[PDB]
Amino acid sequence: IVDLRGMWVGVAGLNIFYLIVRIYEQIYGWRAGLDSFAPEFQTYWLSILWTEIPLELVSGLALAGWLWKTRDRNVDAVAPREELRRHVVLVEWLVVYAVAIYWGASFFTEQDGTWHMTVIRDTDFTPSHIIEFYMSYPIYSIMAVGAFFYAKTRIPYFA
Amino acid sequence: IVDLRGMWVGVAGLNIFYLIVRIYEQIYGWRAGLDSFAPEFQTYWLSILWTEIPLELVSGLALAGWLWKTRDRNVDAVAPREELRRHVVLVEWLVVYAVAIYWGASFFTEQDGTWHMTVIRDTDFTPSHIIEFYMSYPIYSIMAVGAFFYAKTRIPYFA
Amino acid sequence: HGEKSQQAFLRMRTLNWYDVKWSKTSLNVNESMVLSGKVHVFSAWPQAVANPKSSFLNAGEPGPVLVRTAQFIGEQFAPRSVSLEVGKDYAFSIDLKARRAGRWHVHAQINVEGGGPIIGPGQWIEIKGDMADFKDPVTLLDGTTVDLETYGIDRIYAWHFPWMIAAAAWILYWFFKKGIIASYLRISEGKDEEQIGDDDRRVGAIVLAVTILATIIGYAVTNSTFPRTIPLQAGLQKPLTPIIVTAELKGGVYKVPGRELTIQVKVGEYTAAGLRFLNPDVFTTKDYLLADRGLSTDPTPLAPGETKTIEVKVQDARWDIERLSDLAYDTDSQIGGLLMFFSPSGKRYATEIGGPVIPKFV
Amino acid sequence: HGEKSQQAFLRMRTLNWYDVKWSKTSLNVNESMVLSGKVHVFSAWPQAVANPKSSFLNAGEPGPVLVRTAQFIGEQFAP
Amino acid sequence: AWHFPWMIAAAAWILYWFFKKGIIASYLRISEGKDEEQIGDDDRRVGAIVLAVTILATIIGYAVTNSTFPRTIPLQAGL
Amino acid sequence: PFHSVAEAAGCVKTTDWMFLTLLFLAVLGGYHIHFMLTAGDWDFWVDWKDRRMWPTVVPILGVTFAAAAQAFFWENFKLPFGATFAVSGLLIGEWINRYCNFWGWTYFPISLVFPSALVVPALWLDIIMLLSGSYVITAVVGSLGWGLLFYPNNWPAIAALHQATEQHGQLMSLADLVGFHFVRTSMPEYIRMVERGTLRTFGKEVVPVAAFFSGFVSMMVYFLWWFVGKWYSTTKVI
Amino acid sequence: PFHSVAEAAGCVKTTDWMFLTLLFLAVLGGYHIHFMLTAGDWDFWVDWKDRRMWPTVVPILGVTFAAAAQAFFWENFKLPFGATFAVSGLLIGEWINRYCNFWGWTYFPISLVFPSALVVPALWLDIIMLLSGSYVITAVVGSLGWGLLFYPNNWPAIAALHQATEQHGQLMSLADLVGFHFVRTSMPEYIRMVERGTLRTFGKEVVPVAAFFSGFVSMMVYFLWWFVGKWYSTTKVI
Ligand SMILES: [Cu+2]
Ligand SMILES: [Cu+2]
Ligand SMILES: [Cu+2]
Ligand SMILES: [Cu+2]
Ligand SMILES: [Cu+2]
Repeated sequence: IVDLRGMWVGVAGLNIFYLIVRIYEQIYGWRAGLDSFAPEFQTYWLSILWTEIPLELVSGLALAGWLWKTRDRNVDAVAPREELRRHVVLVEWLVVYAVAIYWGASFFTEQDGTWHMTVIRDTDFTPSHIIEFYMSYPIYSIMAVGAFFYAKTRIPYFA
Repeated sequence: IVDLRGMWVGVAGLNIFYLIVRIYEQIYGWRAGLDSFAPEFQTYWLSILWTEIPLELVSGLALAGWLWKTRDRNVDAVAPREELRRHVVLVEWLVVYAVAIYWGASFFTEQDGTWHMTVIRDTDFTPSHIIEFYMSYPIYSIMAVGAFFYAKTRIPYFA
Repeated sequence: HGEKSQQAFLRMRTLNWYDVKWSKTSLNVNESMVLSGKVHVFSAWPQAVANPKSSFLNAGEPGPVLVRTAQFIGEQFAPRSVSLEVGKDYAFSIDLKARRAGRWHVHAQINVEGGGPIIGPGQWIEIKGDMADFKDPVTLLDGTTVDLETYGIDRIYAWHFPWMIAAAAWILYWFFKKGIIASYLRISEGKDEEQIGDDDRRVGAIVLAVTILATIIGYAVTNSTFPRTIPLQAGLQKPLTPIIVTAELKGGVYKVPGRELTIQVKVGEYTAAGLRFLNPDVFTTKDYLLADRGLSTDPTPLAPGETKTIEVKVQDARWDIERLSDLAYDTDSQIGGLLMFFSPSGKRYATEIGGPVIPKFV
Repeated sequence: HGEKSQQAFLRMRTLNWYDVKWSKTSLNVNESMVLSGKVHVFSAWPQAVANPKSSFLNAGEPGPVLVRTAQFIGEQFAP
Repeated sequence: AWHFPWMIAAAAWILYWFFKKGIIASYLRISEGKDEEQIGDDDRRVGAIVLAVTILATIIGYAVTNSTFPRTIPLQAGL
Repeated sequence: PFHSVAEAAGCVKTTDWMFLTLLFLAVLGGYHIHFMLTAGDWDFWVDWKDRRMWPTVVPILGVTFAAAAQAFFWENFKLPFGATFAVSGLLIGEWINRYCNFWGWTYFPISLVFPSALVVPALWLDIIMLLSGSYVITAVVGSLGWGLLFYPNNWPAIAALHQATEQHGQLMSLADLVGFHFVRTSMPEYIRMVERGTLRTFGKEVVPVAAFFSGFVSMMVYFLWWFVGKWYSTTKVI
Repeated sequence: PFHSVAEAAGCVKTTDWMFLTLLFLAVLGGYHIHFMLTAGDWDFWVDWKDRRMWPTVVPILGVTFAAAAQAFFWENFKLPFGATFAVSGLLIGEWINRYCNFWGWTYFPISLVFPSALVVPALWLDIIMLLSGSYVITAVVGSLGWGLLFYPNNWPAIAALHQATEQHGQLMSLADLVGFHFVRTSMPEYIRMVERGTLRTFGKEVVPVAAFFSGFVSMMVYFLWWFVGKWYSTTKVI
């Protein structure tokens, strides 16, 4: 009673996902996704696009639903022990949201700066360009929409 | 009791100093300090530099010390006659501070504009350029740091 | 009076100053002198500096002790800029006139508004007498003979002052409706028109009409201190008529500090920093801005119809004194300047240089 | 229809207009006419005005009462 | 060997300043009346030191690295 | 309090008088120093004293001071001695520096260099102010003429120095030539801002002290904006 | 409330520790992403690592973060662990992205690319901060050196890579050449702003929630302005 790492699924379920994504972009994008007119691109690369936006909409709304109808409802009047316990959690998300950002700011945000300095740009659909402008930001944009969406409906003040 | 010209030392001790400085810059700077590589410059001119900054630091701090530990301390509760008497003084400094500015704004501030239009600039260490950017402003920058430094510790309100 | 404090690099690739002299040397209170010069505009102009498309030649007169009767540059005397060309050469000389006492160096410079004030060689001018005299005249078409160094100044004070007059006319005058304090509490304390109200207002209302009516005057009377007057003339004239050996420098090295510089000019003298590097191998000099025992060559002569992979050695003091070993800093390490080659007789076909020289330190 | 109100100075140093004529004089509802002209570009172009590097010839048609079948200038009809 | 040994003197503030109680233990440790518990002396003079240490330990680089060559040029470029 | 009514009145009409200066010979400064950098010396060389380019700059720029200075003084002292209070400062400020310096240092013809007249406008301002003491009104009208007046005002000091001679097959104005003769140089540097947004500021600025009460009443900047007459006071150039 | 004093202290020193990160590995981001676009990679290619042009940009730009970040943390926690709190972020942020990416992706000499040193300044800041914990003071002084220090600081990592060779009758710096070798391309696009002033913002920004209380305390932007020393920290270019 006062929770542990609900961050398990978090940090873990992310650092590996994201990390890996860096591996997968090591291969294909750099031995297939090296030209938009080259098929090996639109199958073993440009694939992670109509693959990312889909999710980042159902996901965006995902937390919208679950994280909502799963609110104290009869909130406000609540267990004074529960409040500084429902934060332990709130102040947990913004920690995942935390690192979450780092990728969409200190990784595929500056990785797209080494990419600029390689290819004479094909489309705004190159690798780093695909996992940034389209992935990373929307990637955790959800996180946020939840780590406040949760906090407004599962905590007093935020009303 | 309600003071006279504490401005004696003030206006006087300044108008002559400054004035003179204009005379000294008539000679040397214009018959020695006319070239930074020309020795007659770094002795009978550039001399008034490691001569001005030194002072304008000890002076800056000068008022800092004296003007401080020389405060009513047990101020606030004070002679209702003394207040509108300690201003007579306060409102005296800002009068020296006054003219004081004029030099660092309407003199060696625009005199450096006639100088620009003479020499094909040596360094930012020409005459007018030396008594402005380095002298005049810092020159009375102190005044200010005191005419408020005094006023905060020797007067109520300013607390 | 300038230079030195001008990273060589550019100073040595913007304008090549040769043939520079001075009419007098001791003009007096009103005697005219002429700056004498022919200058080349380097071919590989430093991208740093803007295109010398528009620029101007001038008096390096620390304080105007002479004047400006007129100028000469390109094929014209011009008041505003002119247009030098990337490679061609233009002659020039500029009329002045002692106006003030003293004895100071006087440079001739073609200041380029396109990002730069390049100063070519100059020479002291012992002007004598008392500025107290001097009178630079001229005459408006109207025939009216006027003295410039003192025309109209009267007009000014006679108008550009009699307001710093109607100045106190508010200053003091408004220390009647009680100065500060007597006006401040004279303010918070309920409504306070004590300052305003009527009177006060109509008083200014007057001063206003007085002032303005006493202004239609100036624009009317001063509209008669001439009847016909022009704007201010200025702009540019695309014109500019130029004047009317092959260097390469493939290989070069210089001191750090020293006072030497080598070259491998394959195909007389040498200028660049407006500096002279005479080929003493043929000279008898006719100051601090020029090298007597200048250029050091391989005495083997180059005459019509021939060729050589010649090597040149530049050596003298003024190459350090006047700041040239400065190529330490200066971004583009390259160099620049001229090559004053003469006829067995003495008829100089002149080529330029420009090349990436390499240094070697202490 | 313009000019006059064009400080001479420049108007007299930007473009030299010689050989100027006009095809018709009384074209009707649909008859074509041709502006006729050869023009010189002064040599000491007024720094005031920008370099006539890019420009265009045209119909001083107060309100389009004619049209524009095409143009001729330099060695080309340009849009 | 240098562009790192500061990401070193990095923790030198990071951790070190989790001594004067991290957040919370510092926050309420703040609103609650005046709170120099974080500051006061000690703490201050401690940095005052680190500062002088750091800077004095910097004149080094500019001196020793002013000898990892004696003569060096700018960056060449232009046209 | 104050002792006898002959001191209580004394250390008043004197601190009050001695006071008036503090303001002037101090605001002046902070003002000129500005009007300089702002009015790029269209108030310096007769050769820069033209028609369009010039009476379009000084006009405007010559106010976010002559303005607040007004709103200042007139406000807390319904003392229509403001708009003009400013000016003089600049004039007696430059006019000073103009002599001795340019003149007595690298002597310059009091002709080539010499400030522009402003005293006039100031009045047709501090006045359309006095009468009708409201903002907006003093802004629209006032600001308006404040610029139209400009040039016409300066005609005297300026007019005459524009007659023309023919120097070598070319035409120039007495003015122009005065600029040809007696030479100088460029601009020619910059950094000019540390000394400004530093100490000279928040080491003089703080006053304040922690609590408001201020000369931030310079919400006169407005006054300036409505100037759009000065940009009118232009098309008085054929 | 909290249960036993060994949880009440627990789910504190832990939420507190776990907390400290949230901030860092999150502010960092929002910071780097910025310092990137701002400092146009004068912090990227040694060949852009010069004298004037460079230690004039990063200096300034490298603050409206390292600053508020300070005013932030130090404020509500009189924890002089701020100015530096920022930096590291950028360094450990870039320094990371620098390796693996540039290096392990289209391998780039850890030489040509590599961030600029800042740790130093940060200190001479977070400190002229600690001692004398007032704004203005920490602004003038602090900001001042914060820039002077810049270059001198980076001398180590930089100095050496400036020795010179003679490549084909021309001169270049170890640096320069490193830039000649191992090639790349241009800039080369832009739109880069939807994702910013969109959702990533007011879909994370709102917090708020309707009521104030905020990190709008970044009224440190000020802190930056007084930088005019960084523009000084320039003329340390002969
Ligand atoms: Cu991109
Ligand atoms: Cu200056
Ligand atoms: Cu000289
Ligand atoms: Cu000279
Ligand atoms: Cu017509």
